[PDB]
Amino acid sequence: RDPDQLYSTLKSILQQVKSHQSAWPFMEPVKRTEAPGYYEVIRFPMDLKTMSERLKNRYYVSKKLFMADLQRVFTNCKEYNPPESEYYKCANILEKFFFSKIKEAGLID
Amino acid sequence: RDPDQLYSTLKSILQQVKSHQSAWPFMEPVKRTEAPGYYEVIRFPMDLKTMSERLKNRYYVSKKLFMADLQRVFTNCKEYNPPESEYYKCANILEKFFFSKIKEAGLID
Ligand SMILES: Cc1cc(=O)n(C)c2cc(NS(C)(=O)=O)ccc12
Ligand SMILES: Cc1cc(=O)n(C)c2cc(NS(C)(=O)=O)ccc12
Repeated sequence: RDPDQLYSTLKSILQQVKSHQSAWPFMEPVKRTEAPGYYEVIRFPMDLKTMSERLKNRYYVSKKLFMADLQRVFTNCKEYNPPESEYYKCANILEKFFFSKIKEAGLID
Repeated sequence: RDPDQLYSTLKSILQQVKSHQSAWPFMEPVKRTEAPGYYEVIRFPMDLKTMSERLKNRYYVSKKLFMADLQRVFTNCKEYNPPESEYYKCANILEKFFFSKIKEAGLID
């Protein structure tokens, strides 16, 4: 199906991103205990669990919307963290992986 | 000087980004001749010359608008190019630099 081909492709892509070694910082909403003041600085939090739910809730009706949420995961991380932190490093490694999977899927608007 | 402090800060930041060694791929619009199918995949092209113009035209009335344009330069490049390409490398080097200058200016809280 035309909306169900999108769903399948995104579910595949998201699952692969989630299984990647460098995804571990981004699997759930940042915990206050782990990052006090994070939620005062970061206005639009995002994480892969929230993305999983959004996907199951049929929110990702286009490539644009999926891309923006995943990209926000990376840009939040780069805004909050210093450039040579492990968190920043993971974000760029996983972003590379992300873009290779997007392209591998022939994913388009 | 409340809108003109913003202008000054942005002009400084943009100039520094433009003077950086790794900015050379992003100084003018991607040419169709030099990149096949680029404009089919990349929906919102952006570059530092267009940003210079937008700045000179008083388009950047907020930090948000400036951030989005410059971020898009990087994310366009990373979506389109393979991860070990010189273009992708430049993008991450210059993105690091960018986030350091933004933070240095107190332009993210
Ligand atoms: C400190 C910190 C920054 C950050 O950008 N992320 C994504 C984190 C993730 C963490 N893991 S978790 C269990 O809160 O999702 C812990 C600390 C950070
Ligand atoms: C193919 C290509 C990709 C890219 O991301 N950028 C920024 C380019 C820049 C180029 N230089 S220019 C002078 O056309 O803007 C040429 C090709 C590419």
